[PDB]
Amino acid sequence: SNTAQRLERLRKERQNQIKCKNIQWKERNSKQS
Amino acid sequence: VGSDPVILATAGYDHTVRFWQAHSGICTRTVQHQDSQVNALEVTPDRSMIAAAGYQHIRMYDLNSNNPNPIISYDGVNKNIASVGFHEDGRWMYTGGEDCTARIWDLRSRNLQCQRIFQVNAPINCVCLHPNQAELIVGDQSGAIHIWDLKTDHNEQLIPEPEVSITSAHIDPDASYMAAVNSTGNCYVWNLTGGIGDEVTQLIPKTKIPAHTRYALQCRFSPDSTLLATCSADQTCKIWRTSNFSLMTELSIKSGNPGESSRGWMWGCAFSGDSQYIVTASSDNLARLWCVETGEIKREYGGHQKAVVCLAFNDSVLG
Amino acid sequence: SFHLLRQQMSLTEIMNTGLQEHTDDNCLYCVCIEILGFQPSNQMCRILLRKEVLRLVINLSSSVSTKCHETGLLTIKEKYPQTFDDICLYSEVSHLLSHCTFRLPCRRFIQELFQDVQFLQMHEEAEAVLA
Ligand SMILES: [Zn+2]
Repeated sequence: SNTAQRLERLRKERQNQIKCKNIQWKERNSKQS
Repeated sequence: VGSDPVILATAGYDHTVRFWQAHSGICTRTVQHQDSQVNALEVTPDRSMIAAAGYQHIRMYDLNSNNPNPIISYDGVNKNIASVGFHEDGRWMYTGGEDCTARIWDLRSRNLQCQRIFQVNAPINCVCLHPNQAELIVGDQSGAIHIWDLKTDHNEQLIPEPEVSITSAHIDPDASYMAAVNSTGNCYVWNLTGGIGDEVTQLIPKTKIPAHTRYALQCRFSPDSTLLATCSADQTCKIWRTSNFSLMTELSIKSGNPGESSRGWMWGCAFSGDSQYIVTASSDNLARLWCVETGEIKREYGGHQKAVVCLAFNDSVLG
Repeated sequence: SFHLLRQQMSLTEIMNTGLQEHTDDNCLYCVCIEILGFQPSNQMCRILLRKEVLRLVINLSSSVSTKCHETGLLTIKEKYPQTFDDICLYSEVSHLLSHCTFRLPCRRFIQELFQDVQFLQMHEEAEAVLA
């Protein structure tokens, strides 16, 4: 079908999208320490 | 592969970073840095990972293996990042951004929360670390130099002259002086803190060297703390001395032809372990290796397509 | 409802009965419990996916941002391919397609994620009572 191709299309690009480690900046610190 | 005693890297507007060697002008590896420009790059103390930060993201690249991708990336900030740095033991990373924040990042994969945020009223251009790794110097576009102490939570504000933005500030590893330059070329030098024990963070005005009539871009000492190279927008770099601040050697890349009309500025410089050869990265799409005595260049690297505004050059402790 | 809380949080954040208009008169499997004699269907990590699927179908009826809503449904079928395998969820979506209005390309996008299913519960119970 059409959505079947789209579903597997996302799978192919998802394999190479998990090779990077991301570290976000959370608004927290040792304020109480 | 970064498994060499001496490594060298350059980056700029070409969206790629080129790795070189001092032995020969060949290029080893080309990495990918998409939809961004590299402001400044530095290598971790472990010499197994390099840091490249620009426009709201700090992309980390691998050196031991051959990975053309930013394996480790950081986000959260909303503006550009002026500079990056690391502790001598590789514990935490301090970054200064254009969003008027000079924060500290924690490299421990746990909820240690070793991060501190410092707020200023103007965007900052240069961030430096004290040689004892206990203080911190932050400078904004208002010309006010802030001395931040990690032990306490108070920062002294020092301003030599207002209305002129500063661009760089560096402290020699031997802890003998403290120099900074601004948008007019004046390179103020302050004798650093004498209270090495309790960190009394006292400063006095030592001298002022009038040079670099045009904009001043970057100033940096040498590992032996006997030289001082100050970049400038007039396509010239001057190396000073710590004895009486006389012109030890003057360097220029001007072709002498009026038809060029400032073809490219001189952005950064870096010394070797023995403080004998210097590496300069100009905005003429190439970088050169100079010598402090003969003046004539040693090698030349021309693998970039666009201008390069940052370079990282380090080797082993032995020199 | 879940719609108010979903916009204030994230799908992964919450994870760190679900059918709204499900009555025992308009379901493919539940309506046959009394008339035929089927057995009751058998089964918190899964109930939070039923709401997410349903809210994206409802938001797909406005045709305002179809690409954003279509992407949100394809990811669920990729990370959790077994959530589109319950007969009751299909009945709820089929019931919603009758009252609301959907564009033909968007209507064909739905009812096409359920093509590669087995629906073992209906087959098991129908065989026993008929035999
Ligand atoms: Zn049902």
